[PDB]
Amino acid sequence: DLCQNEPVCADLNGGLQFIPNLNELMTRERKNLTETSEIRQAVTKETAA
Amino acid sequence: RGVYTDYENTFQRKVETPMQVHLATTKDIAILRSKQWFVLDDVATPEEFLLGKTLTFRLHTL
Repeated sequence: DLCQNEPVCADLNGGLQFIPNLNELMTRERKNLTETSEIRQAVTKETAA
Repeated sequence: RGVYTDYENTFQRKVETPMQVHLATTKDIAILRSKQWFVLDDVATPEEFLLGKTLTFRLHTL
């Protein structure tokens, strides 16, 4: 019924628009995961060797 | 010349090659500081004090 009055714009973004530099943040966190993973894996592999 | 099975007095002293390893990454240093035999002297020396350093190893093996 509302749409018959006027076009409706629904923001279902969850607030992502309030994060500055989303790509840089994403790239950094993807790194953070990887480093931690690698360190434990390197220790594991070295422990095996 | 002969066949000898007495190992009680057998030994070898070896002056090992002066070796080098360069710690380009934290990972290398974590690998290094895993070693209980790698007994840091000034243990308050940071791990990354060694980051980007070539450590030089003078060793003797008995």
